[PDB]
Amino acid sequence: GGPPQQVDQQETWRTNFYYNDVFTWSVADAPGSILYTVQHSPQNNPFTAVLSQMYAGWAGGMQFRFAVAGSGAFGGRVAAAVIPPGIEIGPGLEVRQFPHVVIDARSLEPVTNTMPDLRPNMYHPTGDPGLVPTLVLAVYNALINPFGGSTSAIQVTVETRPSEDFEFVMIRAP
Amino acid sequence: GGPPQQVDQQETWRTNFYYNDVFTWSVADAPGSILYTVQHSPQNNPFTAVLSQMYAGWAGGMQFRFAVAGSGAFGGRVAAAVIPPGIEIGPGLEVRQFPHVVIDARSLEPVTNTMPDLRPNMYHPTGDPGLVPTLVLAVYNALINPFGGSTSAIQVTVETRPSEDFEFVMIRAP
Amino acid sequence: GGPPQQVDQQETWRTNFYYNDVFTWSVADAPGSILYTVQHSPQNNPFTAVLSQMYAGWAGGMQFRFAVAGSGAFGGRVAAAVIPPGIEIGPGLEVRQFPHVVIDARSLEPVTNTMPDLRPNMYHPTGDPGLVPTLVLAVYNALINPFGGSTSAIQVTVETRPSEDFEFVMIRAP
Amino acid sequence: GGPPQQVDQQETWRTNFYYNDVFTWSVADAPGSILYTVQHSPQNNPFTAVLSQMYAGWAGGMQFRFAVAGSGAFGGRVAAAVIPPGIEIGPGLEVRQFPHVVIDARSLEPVTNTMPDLRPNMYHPTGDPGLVPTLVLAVYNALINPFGGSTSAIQVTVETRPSEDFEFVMIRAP
Amino acid sequence: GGPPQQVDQQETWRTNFYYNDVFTWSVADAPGSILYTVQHSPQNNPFTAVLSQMYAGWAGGMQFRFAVAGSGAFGGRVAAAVIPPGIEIGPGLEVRQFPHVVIDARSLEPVTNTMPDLRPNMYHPTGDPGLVPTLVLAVYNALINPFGGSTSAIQVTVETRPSEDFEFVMIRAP
Repeated sequence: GGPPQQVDQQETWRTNFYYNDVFTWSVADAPGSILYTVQHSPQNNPFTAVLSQMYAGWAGGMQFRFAVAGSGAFGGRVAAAVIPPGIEIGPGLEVRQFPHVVIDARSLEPVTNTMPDLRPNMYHPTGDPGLVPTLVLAVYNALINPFGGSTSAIQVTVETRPSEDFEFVMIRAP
Repeated sequence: GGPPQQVDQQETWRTNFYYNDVFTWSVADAPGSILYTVQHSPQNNPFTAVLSQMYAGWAGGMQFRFAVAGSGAFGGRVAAAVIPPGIEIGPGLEVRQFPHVVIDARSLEPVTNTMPDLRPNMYHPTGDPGLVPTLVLAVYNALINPFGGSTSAIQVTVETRPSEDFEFVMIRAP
Repeated sequence: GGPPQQVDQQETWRTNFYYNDVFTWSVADAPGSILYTVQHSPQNNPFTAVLSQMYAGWAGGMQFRFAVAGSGAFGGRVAAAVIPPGIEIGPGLEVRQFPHVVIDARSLEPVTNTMPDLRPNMYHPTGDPGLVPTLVLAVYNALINPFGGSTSAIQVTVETRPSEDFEFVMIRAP
Repeated sequence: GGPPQQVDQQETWRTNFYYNDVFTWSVADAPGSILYTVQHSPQNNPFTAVLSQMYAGWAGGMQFRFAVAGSGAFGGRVAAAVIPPGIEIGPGLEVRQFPHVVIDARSLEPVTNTMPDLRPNMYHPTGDPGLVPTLVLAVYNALINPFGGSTSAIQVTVETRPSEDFEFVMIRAP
Repeated sequence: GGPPQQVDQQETWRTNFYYNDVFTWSVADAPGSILYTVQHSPQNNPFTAVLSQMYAGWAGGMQFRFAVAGSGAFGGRVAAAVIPPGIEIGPGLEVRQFPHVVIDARSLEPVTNTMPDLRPNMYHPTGDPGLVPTLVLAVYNALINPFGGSTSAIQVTVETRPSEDFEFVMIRAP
């Protein structure tokens, strides 16, 4: 591999969180189900996406932040774990024994989970990255609404940020 | 330009927040809509407004503070970003990839956003300021009321303050 | 004037808050109305009242503390400002551009506002104090109850305390 | 009272003289008469006037400068004294035994008289200032024109400036 | 912008005053009228004019000197202020509250007024300078001739000099 090419962190991007995706959390979800399966790719942050268009190859982790738009009178948690590569993702993947964080439905402050680059190589090529970690937001205790009515489908907004070790390795035609 | 003319910060004004405007947040708002579009002008703080009557020309940023008058059983967030000048403001302006802050509906403490003076020049003339930043309070996750009733139109009060770099440059007839 | 005569602060009184008055906050209040207009007098703390019976003349500020007995599912704020003497108090007194504090309806911790002695003289005589500041608790965003029912008239309890600069000047017949 | 709120003198205003009033000096004036009776108020300098609109209460003196638009072939002087408050102003007020300055009719350079804040209190309220000094420009030796003709009514222009101790004490609605 | 290109002041030009314009002062002028409205341009000093032919772009102020050719038996003053750009120049422009200097009709020594470069940019282009200050010589107390006769139209000669901060930025075809 080559030298790092996104050094000098203080550059707005990689120091601030930007929107990645939004997923809905339902009351009728079974408490072991899987929502928001995402893969370690540079197509999560848009500035990271356009510099991955610029560069050939990337390395380093990505910092994920979850903001829940739910009322204070809600219950149930979400479990977020960084699944190792090589482990099959699907039904029966029990998430709660991985190193995980707990995200409340009535959480005022956003919960941040660091997703490192668990890779056998130095870098992931842009055309074919190879073995990459997977971030899984499995439910930990289902949503409970003690009211009854139309409000049963609150949603969580995922915010993303490159970490301190994220950097591109080789430049190419943008 | 000339020297700064509102040095020695500790002067009550510019160290305390004062009311600027109030806007309403509705349940039926689409979650990408725009509320409270404001422009970087000295006609936001009243003491700043009367010294802009006193002086000719101004420079430096302004500190914005938002206080949400909503119940603890509300959901949904607000996104506040400082839009650069030169960028058109309207429908389709996607705010969530700008450097932004997240304001909860059930936030106990007020959320403060610093709006810097992004200017090509040294100062903005009072008659014609030129290129100025724009503060946009776009919605991030719509309001959800799990009750049903007359309460669907809570409102947010904007408080304003000159920053540490705000200062007037030239004096004129007040 | 004479020397200070309530030095050595650590004396229980002036270091602890004691009850002064209680006022009600209604849902149907207009959001610019005025509740709890109080005047800078020693007849706010009872120990201060009986030493004002003891002494002739007083100086120094008073520390005001507000405890709101409201539910966590309430909205709306209260604005507390120390109005300067010489300024007329009534309808149309816009409070939000004075140096103020914001008190939530669902505030867990009491909000404390320091009310200084803004006086032209050294001391205020007990018989006629002269120009004194006025503490005004104007509403900032009206009360919103998303339930509907009998609960619309929550109340706030004012607690008072002499400040660090409060002291009596001359002794007389108690 | 409160802290000073117009510290850091070097601010153009209070370091430069600005026009206040103009009064005429006639040949036929009796040599003990009184022209230009002014009172110690912030409505003498316009920047001081608009910050007195901004603030509530003021303290400190004001620096007065007189520029006489008279020929070099004129005679007679003007006497400028700062009359203490409590002293009645009218006919019979003999000015020449107060601490005074002498202003010539043919004076090339402007004559500056410092008018201090002779006050019993800490500050003067904006609505009612109380006891204030009075600047009286009494004549010392009447105008003599050795020519004879239409030129007998030369005029003096008063210029004003806040002094080093002038400062506002409390802020209010501008 | 580029580096300064008229450094090393001691070069005769910019250290000595040279003639710019001459204007007449009449007895029948109203005492608020405007004479000699000039604009901040390099076409005021002739050496500055030919190096502005040499160079492309300029910055820095200009030092203005006024020599009045009037008798010692004349009265009335002239007021010279540097009007900020953005302020409209015409009838009703009250000059006496700008930072100004007072020029006597019988002044032996010339009165010098420094006219700084109040600009939003780094430099003024030669083809289009943009926002520039304006020097206005408004009358302060009208001319009075106590004689009566043909002498009522004395004139003032303006002398100009580049200041210490005046310098050109970019060279072009002279």
